[PDB]
Amino acid sequence: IQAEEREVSARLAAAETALGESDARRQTQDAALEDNALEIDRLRNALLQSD
Amino acid sequence: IQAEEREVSARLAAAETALGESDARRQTQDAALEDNALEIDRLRNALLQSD
Amino acid sequence: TAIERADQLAKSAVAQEKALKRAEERAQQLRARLDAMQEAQDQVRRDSATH
Amino acid sequence: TAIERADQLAKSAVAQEKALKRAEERAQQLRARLDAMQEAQDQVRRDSATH
Repeated sequence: IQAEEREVSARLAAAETALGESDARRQTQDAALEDNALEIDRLRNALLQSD
Repeated sequence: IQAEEREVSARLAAAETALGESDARRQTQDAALEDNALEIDRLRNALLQSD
Repeated sequence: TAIERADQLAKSAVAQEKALKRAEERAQQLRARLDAMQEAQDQVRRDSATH
Repeated sequence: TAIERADQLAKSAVAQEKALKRAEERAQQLRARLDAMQEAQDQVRRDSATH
């Protein structure tokens, strides 16, 4: 049972690393996607005026 | 050790849930960001031509 | 703009549908595990009657 | 027609947001039921030990 506990804690450690990495990457691309939304709004407006 | 095994197994199971959910939204966020990047490029071309 | 919003929102709806399908499948797994556990409780009840 | 269809999919997206919430609480509840039968099995195990 000690060995099995070791294995389960190892799986838990790997999962906790991947979760943190996913959350960080998610935050970066989330900010980027919000900025992308704003920029596309700007380009649509410039298309408004020039058209 | 049995009790510690139970609690670790439970909270690892929750961690697996969260990592699956986060992986799915990894996919959706990155695909949507790529689509909006394509839109950025296409509006670049459109506004260039119009101006 | 309305077409852009409608397209991205339909994409989000498809993602949400996929997420609920995943959640329902894994909840089904939880239910099946609970049911097997209950059957085990039944057999142990028979053992207790024998004692 | 675009505005109408976008509004319809907005309502559907809100609906599946509610459905995901519901399935989440119900999965949490049935997980609690797994837990409850787990303590039930612990008690019944010590009962069989005494017998």
